[PDB]
Amino acid sequence: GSSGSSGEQMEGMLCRKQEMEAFGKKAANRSWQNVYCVLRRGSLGFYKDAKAASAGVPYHGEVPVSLARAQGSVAFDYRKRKHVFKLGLQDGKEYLFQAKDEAEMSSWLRVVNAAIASGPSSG
Repeated sequence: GSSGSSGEQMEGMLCRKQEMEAFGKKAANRSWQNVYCVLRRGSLGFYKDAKAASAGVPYHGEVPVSLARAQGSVAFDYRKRKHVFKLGLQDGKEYLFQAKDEAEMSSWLRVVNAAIASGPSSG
């Protein structure tokens, strides 16, 4: 994106692996786990699955990470997984997600980007 962007929502099963919890800060979990990514209002939420997404049940109670000034790029390095993109927040939070294919992935980015630009609009 760049400017404008009405609102691009996206939610699906992704493998979120919290690597960095902050600038030059190594996360804790750092364990590959199936976390349902739920983008909305310009916020990326994490849930167990679509069953917890429709039930508004948070994976572990983690809130949605604001994509305000966040970066979203492909994971050009991961020599094992496919269709994976690295998401670097502004708070120094870096997460690793694995799409189902080049589509889901590319799309995400297109979405995550449509969210970043737009921003976490509130009222």
